[PDB]
Amino acid sequence: LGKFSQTCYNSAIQGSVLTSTCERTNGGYNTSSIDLNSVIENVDGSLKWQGSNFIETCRNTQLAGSSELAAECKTRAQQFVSTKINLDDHIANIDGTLKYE
Amino acid sequence: LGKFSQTCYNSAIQGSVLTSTCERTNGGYNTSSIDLNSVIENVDGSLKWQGSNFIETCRNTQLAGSSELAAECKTRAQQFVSTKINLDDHIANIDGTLKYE
Amino acid sequence: LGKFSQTCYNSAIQGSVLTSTCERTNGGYNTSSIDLNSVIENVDGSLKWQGSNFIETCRNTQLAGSSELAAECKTRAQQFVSTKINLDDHIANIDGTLKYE
Amino acid sequence: LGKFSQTCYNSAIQGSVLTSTCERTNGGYNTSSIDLNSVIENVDGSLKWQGSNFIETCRNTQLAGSSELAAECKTRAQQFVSTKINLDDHIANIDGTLKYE
Repeated sequence: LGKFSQTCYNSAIQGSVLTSTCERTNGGYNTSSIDLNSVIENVDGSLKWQGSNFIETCRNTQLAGSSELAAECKTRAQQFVSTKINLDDHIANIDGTLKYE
Repeated sequence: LGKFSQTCYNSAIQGSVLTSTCERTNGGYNTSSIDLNSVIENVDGSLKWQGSNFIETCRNTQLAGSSELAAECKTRAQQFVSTKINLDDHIANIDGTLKYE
Repeated sequence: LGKFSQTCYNSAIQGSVLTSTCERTNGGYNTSSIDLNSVIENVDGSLKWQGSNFIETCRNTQLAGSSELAAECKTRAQQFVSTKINLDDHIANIDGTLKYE
Repeated sequence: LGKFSQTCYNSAIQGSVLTSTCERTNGGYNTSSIDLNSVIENVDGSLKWQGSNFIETCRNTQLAGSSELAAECKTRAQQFVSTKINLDDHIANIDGTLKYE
């Protein structure tokens, strides 16, 4: 996983389609495309990240007061935690060669 | 715009559907329903009004700087607003391939 | 959005495949199936929810000390937030019939 | 199991790939690489050792009560143990269709 702006170059937009040449995990580069048309929208003059259908991501829909739709809706925040795993658990030296066991 | 509640009564929400009994222009009442599923969305845990396809309603879509997408988008009131979105928010490089995350 | 156990019935599992008859959002029922094999795994004799590929969901992979793989990995916990939207914004009474404007 | 770090040196991780220089059984050293992407996963923000396919390594899969998948799964000691998982955790009813969320 890498940040678009930091690990890709020669980016281009044609219509709603984004193309860029990005670093591969284990070296070298790949050029690929993504259609932004379904993930970005125009809300009141502003580009924003398209949300989700409320029937998929909100529960307990109800009327509130005389005119409000109320619900409990899932967030989509991106949280990272620092983590480690000891490769000595399963990674061995078999006659000079790393192997999983 | 809107304001149905001013001339309706017995509104209810079931599922994604609003039902209400509303005054006819010349008098008397009519009960009707509307499915709110295509006009309201969940954006980051909040119910918001669904926006428009940005290719259809924005012009001059272009990459700007290292990671930004810029466009001039139409408001609901027929005006243009110059807007930027940071593609780094949700466009990731996964092993050399652009993927939304 | 409904909880499987609360809004479905006549559920069965055959092999890795879950079948059930579930409430539709706006009334009635539907029977569908889901293959649990790609989302559940056996970890040391316990069924657990399968995780994600660490290259898709973790960044900054590095070796820590002599034998540890270290990274910053995304969580998959999202809260539910109580939200409301005023349907009077865009829902109107047009001669006895609810319409979006 | 494992313990590569005891007889190896100049270890490094790049992307998902561990590289190390390891002692050969009959003396001398060899540098090799192992891709960790298929044996480690991100589970809830923690790096963990990947488990096995439950259909291949468990037996007697069935639904228990209204929401639980029950099985007997093989342990690293090669015996079967009783295990359950609450399908409510991630199996949702979306408008009548079972969907992982």
